[PDB]
Amino acid sequence: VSSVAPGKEPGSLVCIQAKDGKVIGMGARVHCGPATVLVTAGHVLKKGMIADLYLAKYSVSSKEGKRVLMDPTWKIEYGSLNKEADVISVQVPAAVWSRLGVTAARVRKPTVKVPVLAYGGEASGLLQSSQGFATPDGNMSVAHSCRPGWSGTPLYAGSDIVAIHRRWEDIGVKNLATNLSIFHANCES
Repeated sequence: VSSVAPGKEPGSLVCIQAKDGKVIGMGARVHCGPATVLVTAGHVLKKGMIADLYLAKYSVSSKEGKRVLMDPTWKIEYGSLNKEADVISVQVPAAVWSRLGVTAARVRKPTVKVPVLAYGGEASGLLQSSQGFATPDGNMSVAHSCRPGWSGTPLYAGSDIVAIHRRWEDIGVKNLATNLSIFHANCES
């Protein structure tokens, strides 16, 4: 488990913070057909129905975190709050991403066994990463050695994304992540 230098995480990665700064989940901007969407975990987004969630990302110029208030009425495209703990996506205005310097990533459907990095942590400027693999036959995982704020964070193959982190398994420090292949094919129509 490595400690990533400030602002050296993928350009598509965002923290999802509470009003006080508590990092409760992560997300990413992704290309979805002709637009982009925030993609995250359903259970992270549910929390913004009763309180103010904030999209945040570390600024290089300013040398500190920046945030923008999320609007619960931004339209959810893929997924559902009501009855699902799967992946969920949101039409975030491009103006929000522009303010946050977030660039959008692509969904790769891995061809061969490939290394993957997942990111999370306690502030936008103090993130950590975790290693593992993505194999075409189903299974994609990172391994933590020896936390719910990682919820919704992607598994990156370079700057492309292949899966989304649900949670960590009950002891063993292995990831259980949603394969983004149903998401992609939905996006691509």
